[PDB]
Amino acid sequence: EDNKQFFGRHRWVIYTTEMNGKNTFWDVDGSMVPPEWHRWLHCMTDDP
Amino acid sequence: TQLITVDEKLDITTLTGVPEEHIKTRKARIFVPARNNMQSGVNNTKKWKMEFDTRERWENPLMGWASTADPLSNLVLTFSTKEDAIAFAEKNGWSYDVEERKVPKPKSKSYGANFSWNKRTRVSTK
Amino acid sequence: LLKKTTGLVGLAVCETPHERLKILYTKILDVLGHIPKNAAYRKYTEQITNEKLSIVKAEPDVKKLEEQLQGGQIEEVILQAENELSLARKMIQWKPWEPLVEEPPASQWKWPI
Amino acid sequence: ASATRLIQGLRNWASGRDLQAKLQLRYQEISKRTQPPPKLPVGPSHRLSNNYYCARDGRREAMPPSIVMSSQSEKKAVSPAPPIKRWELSQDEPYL
Amino acid sequence: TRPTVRPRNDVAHKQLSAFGEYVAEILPKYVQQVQVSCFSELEICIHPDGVIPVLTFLRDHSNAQFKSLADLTAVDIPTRQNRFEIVYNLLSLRFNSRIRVKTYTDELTPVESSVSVYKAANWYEREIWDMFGVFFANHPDLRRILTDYGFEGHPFRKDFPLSGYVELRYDDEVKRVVAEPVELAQEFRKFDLNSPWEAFPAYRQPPE
Amino acid sequence: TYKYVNLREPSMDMKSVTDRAAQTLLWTELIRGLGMTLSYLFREPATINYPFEKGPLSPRFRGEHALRRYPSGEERCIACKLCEAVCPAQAITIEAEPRADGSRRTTRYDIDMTKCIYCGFCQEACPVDAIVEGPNFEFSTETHEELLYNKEKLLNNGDKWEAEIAANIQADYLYR
Amino acid sequence: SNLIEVFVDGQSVMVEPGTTVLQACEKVGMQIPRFCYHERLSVAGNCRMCLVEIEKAPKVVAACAMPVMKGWNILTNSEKTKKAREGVMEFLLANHPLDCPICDQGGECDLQDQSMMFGSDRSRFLEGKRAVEDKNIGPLVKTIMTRCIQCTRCIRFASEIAGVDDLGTTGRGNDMQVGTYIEKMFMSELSGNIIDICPVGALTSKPYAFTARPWETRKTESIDVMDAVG
Amino acid sequence: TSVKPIFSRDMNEAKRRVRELYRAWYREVPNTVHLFQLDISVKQGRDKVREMFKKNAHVTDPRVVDLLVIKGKMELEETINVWKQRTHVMRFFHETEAPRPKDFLSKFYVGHDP
Amino acid sequence: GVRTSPTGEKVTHTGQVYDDEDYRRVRFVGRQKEVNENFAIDLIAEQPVSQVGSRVISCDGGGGALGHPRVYINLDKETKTGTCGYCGLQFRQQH
Amino acid sequence: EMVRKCDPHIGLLHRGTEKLIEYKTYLQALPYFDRLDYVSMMCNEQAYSLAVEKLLNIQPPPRAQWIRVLFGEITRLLNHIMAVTTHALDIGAMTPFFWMFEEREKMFEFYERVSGARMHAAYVRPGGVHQDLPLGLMDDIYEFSKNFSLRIDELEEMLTNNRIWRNRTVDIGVVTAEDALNYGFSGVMLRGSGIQWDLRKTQPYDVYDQVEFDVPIGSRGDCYDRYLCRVEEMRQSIRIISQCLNKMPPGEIKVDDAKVSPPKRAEMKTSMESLIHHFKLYTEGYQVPPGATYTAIEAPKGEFGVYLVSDGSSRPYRCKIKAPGFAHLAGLDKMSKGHMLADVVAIIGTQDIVFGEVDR
Ligand code: SF4
Ligand code: SF4
Ligand code: SF4
Ligand code: SF4
Ligand code: FES
Ligand SMILES: [K+]
Ligand SMILES: [Zn+2]
Repeated sequence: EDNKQFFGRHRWVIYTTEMNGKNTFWDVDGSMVPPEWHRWLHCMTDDP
Repeated sequence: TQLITVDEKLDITTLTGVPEEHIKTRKARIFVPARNNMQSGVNNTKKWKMEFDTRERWENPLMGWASTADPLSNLVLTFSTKEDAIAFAEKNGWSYDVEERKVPKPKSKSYGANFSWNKRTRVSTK
Repeated sequence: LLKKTTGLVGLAVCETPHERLKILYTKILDVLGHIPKNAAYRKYTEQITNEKLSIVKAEPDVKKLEEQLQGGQIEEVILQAENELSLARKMIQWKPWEPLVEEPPASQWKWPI
Repeated sequence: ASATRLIQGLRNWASGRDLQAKLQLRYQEISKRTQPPPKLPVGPSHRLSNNYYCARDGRREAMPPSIVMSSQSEKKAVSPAPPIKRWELSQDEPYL
Repeated sequence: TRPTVRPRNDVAHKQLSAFGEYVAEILPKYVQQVQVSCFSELEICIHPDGVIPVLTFLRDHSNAQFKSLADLTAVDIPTRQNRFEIVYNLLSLRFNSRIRVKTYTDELTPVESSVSVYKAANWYEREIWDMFGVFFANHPDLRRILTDYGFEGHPFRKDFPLSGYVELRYDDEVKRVVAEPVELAQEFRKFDLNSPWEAFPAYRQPPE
Repeated sequence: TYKYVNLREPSMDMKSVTDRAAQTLLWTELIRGLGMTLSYLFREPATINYPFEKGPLSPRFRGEHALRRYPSGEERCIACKLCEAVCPAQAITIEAEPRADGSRRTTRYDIDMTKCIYCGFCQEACPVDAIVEGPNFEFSTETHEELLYNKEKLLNNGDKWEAEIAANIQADYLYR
Repeated sequence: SNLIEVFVDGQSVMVEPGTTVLQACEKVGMQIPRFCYHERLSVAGNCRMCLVEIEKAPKVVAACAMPVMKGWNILTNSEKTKKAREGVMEFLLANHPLDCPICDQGGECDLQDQSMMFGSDRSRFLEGKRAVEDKNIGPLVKTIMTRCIQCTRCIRFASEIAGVDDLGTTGRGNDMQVGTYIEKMFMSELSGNIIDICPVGALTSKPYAFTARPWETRKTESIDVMDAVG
Repeated sequence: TSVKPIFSRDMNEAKRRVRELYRAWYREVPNTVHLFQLDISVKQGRDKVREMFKKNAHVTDPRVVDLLVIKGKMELEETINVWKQRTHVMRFFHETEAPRPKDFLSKFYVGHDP
Repeated sequence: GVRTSPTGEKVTHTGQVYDDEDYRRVRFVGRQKEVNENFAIDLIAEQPVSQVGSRVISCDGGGGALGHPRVYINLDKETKTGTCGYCGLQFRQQH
Repeated sequence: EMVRKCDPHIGLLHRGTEKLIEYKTYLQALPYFDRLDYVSMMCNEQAYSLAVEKLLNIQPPPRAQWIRVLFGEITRLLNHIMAVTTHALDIGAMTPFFWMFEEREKMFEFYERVSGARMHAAYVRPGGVHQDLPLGLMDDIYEFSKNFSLRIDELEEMLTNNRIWRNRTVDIGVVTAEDALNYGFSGVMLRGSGIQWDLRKTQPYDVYDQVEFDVPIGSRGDCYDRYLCRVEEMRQSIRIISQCLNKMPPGEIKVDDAKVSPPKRAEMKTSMESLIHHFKLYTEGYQVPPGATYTAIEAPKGEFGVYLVSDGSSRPYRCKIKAPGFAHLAGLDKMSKGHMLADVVAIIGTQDIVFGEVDR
């Protein structure tokens, strides 16, 4: 997170390079975020 | 005279755009719907309804839904009197049958009959 | 006052509204003189046209004439006078004071069915 | 808001307006995404007495339309309403 | 009845009743009924032969000035022998009012077109012909406006089913879009939602 | 009550005439438009870095459908068929029968995600908060048949997204 | 003719002697709400839903049992008739269980329909409801007596039409229950008609249980061929 | 029993209108075949036109056949101008549609439809 | 509590499984048949019965407005427990 | 180079909305009105809700009325942004499309925060609104409206004084006032010819008579005057938005007639009457008394009308939708007579035409 950036860029995720046995170094996905962090990343809440 | 004389029967089957096998092979039914026995209300038995015979419904191979090929499966028409429904069916070229309206005949209701001196209409309890 | 623009597109400003309105109202009266007396259209339109003509004749200024005529600009009042004259001629031609042409059927205007 | 002062000055000169006063990019000035729970009020019919539904039934006061003329003197001519009033020019910004 | 009931307008009701009397007395040759609703709306039901005179009077009279034609509609009521009810909605900017003029026709009788009075009637009754099959005599250019180019039947009639009689699909053998008899993977389920109890006693019809 | 857009007469003195003619000959307002587009070049763009940054959303958001459970393992749906009755697109098909212990449970609960208009009437017609519209929206499929959910798919979606759906419901249930 | 004249909402109607207020109102097309009255059963007059007001009379009468005398004016839509209907509906819904989604009568319930049509829109009950122990009367009729409104159509049907006299009422006050008082199976050849005449979901069809809802079923009128009655 | 006519007072002028519409369709069939690049011959198009006229040939009401002539005129104007595509012109010929059996035995074999 | 078939197909909690001679098993060839491994009938069987000292009890599912509508359960019968019609929880009188 | 005849062929988006409305209840027919004009969602919802409330003889609570007017003005801002920017994009200027579409995304965020859907909210319902405003929404509305003045100023700087822009609009599609009245025009098309007409001023609805604003009036009937009228309508919408923010009253959001509006979820799970009413309202729906009404509002594209015919049941017998794009596309032939092809596309642009409302 970086609260000095404007609303929209103030939270981000760097995906992992291996999720469930799939190489995700270049093949990142939007559906790669678990729900407990999916609620925080989409600005539905203030608490991780 | 701006009013011509036409002595022929009213028939509009050539203008409705219905295919012929949905005209000559369909049986329209004109009837007053029965009161639902689960309820005591009689507001649904005031108007005449004309509907059609039920065609084949089969099961979808994918999800098991009910599939049909009959466009007249959900066609229910409402008429105030019987003769309007008859004229509408005869105008559209549908072979129809008519069922007479069934009304409940009046009864003789007496609260004092529950405590008769010598009749079988006494109530065993209350 | 010589208004530069009436405010409505395509509506030219009238230079002499009084003479135009008087001519139009008298023309409406002469056209309406052909309708039978018992017709209610003739009585109502004669009444309103006579009121408008008296108001126009009793006021030399235009701004207070526009204010008391209650019709916006004087040019749309002239337009309405022309439309009333056209309607009066058409109503002479149609003759709608005659009795009703045909009765409707029994349940023509019954709602709900 | 991360722009330098020189870029801000060039931006304001070329735009002609003070862009820093009204920035289109939102920052921490907006309301938080987590709010305390509310307590919404109740309506006027949430009463324990004098709350009979027959005294406030809107749908049951609807009447069938009144038939004025049906086919089964010197009265004045009647307009559908009083004539509309002339609009007044705006005192705030008449553009005149 | 203050908070949750719609307040009633009575001055507008009186004015609309007086104007309905005025119109029905000026034009007795065509006017058959005049009514004013609960929410202050004036409906004038007229004979179909007087569509042009009534509309021209309402457009051109100094006490009417109904210069705007808002909407033109047909309604399909199959139990009537004149099943189509043609509805004109007019707006008067001079008096800030609205009026409704209603007439009737069946499938085979044409109606006189009102393009010569209001110019919106062109597309409006072209759509009415397209959806209900009501012919309008003396029309400039009457064809279909919303349906498909080869469409047979008028869809807004109440004997026309919801899904039609044909459906489109692309066939590779003829390399073309073709029309076939309609078959649904899931039939449209009909719901009987009418309550068996009377809701509004004020609209109760008398028994036979 | 009204104002007169474009009713400004042009002045006919030599100052205004020379100003208009200089504006014609030297192209002043074209330079104004160029300069302001240049000023708009030197601003930070509003572009977010998808998929690493996501647009803001609300706890009321209507995405993918899910079937919830009570906090004991028992599912919440009791086969009352209100959701399929209120569905404006008829996207829900429900078939029910009493199961082994006599409970009133569904045997078939299908939602057609190609018929559904994502209106949220089903989650507000449910008396037990069984059917919900979860916060997930990235569920594009490569096949039409993958968008025809049965009961097992919806139950799996509920088990997948419970940890977020319960929090959204906890955040929003006081507004209902 | 022996007919007398009465008035329903000011409209004159000729009725036979012995006619009730309910039948006189039915003669002009007005259906007074009922919960216990059945046209093929004896008159019990205990649900008190049919309380209508006779004008120039300071008391509402039970329309299902009151005979009309001449000159009577019946006010079916007056203020105090509606007040009586609202009060009786409130008392009926005071102890009813909140089981509408899990009950087979939903969508075809008389209680739901004429609570929406004639009753109020909210509840003033701030106490706890009662619970009634369920009974077993056979594999045909599912019994949930928490939903029963004590309308006593059960006993009137089983005594006057089926002629069994197995159903009854045991208890007093709010603890009064409808049942057989023993583990007895009400097994007759006309048992499902007690499912038919129950206005609430207290008696339901066990084979039909939890299968459909009444609004989505298509109805086809046919003739039974199981015997020669037709 | 008096009704308002549409265009024809009696059957003779209605038959004249039918004749004129058939002449116009018969004239336009070669141009319709050529302009739309249809796979049919001119003879098949004229046989389809005659088949439609013969199918619609059991009517004796002047107003009904006036409406039929009006709708045929709309179709002809719709085809003279290029408003229909090739699919709308070829929709009169049911090439992809399976042949529906007509006798009792085949209908008995294939389903419950009478 | 999932169960398998002689075909090798998983059986859902509703009891559905394709027949051995059924042709509709071809849709799972090269793919998988999705079932829910958490059977609610087996899960609600593990909940202990709650013992209370009243003649009747009230159930709202827990959470108040976040549960089912509040129902009342009678506990007069001693041979059986009182199951809630919504949530499936059962109750027993202490006496 | 000169156009002699224009024949607009439509019907490529005729979905057949009215028949489907006739086959459903009122609550089910509300999203059909959501999807009619897909840039003016809450205005169409408000027109449908006003017609159904007129037929039901009920009125919404004041807070619902203020919410309705505030979101109608936000909807007007969205519609005017889309119309002006797409008009400029068709003529050839592409920068203000992105510049105002950022603010359009912000207004979509407001819609999603209040309803859960960005475009088709299904928020305004007969009886009020479905859900109350969440806490902290109006502060964001206030900040957005505070910066929107500078956004309008920058769009006007790019477009208004340009000679290339005004050369495409100064004498294009001139309409006289009487021809505008006869052809059924409404809204900005009437106002550009000098006709002083506005449905929010002449036949007002919920609390539009409690707010103060001006009405832009053109003088020449061209496309330039209509564009100026739309820009000034943006400014007046901002003014009404500020007034609605400063005058929001407390109270409930639905009508308290629980036989029309569904009860709260907390009282539905506790009270028997509320549970019965919830069941019947979400299965059968409320019954509307028999009658026909015509209710018209001032949508951003003009006079948007619903002609609703109810037979007494819970489903409408007839629902005619009167859209202004129908009449404007009808008048397009008169507009584009004696002009060029590019003038034809500019005339199409200056009529706010969404074909969802045209074909229906
Ligand atoms: S969101 Fe609306 S359309 Fe979709 S399943 Fe639910 S009720 Fe049906
Ligand atoms: S509304 Fe809820 S409980 Fe009722 S059938 Fe639908 S999901 Fe199940
Ligand atoms: S009997 Fe009627 S009121 Fe009682 S739970 Fe069943 S549907 Fe609801
Ligand atoms: S179970 Fe039903 S029929 Fe029997 S007494 Fe109770 S409410 Fe009446
Ligand atoms: S119906 Fe008369 S008291 Fe029950
Ligand atoms: K029952
Ligand atoms: Zn429980």
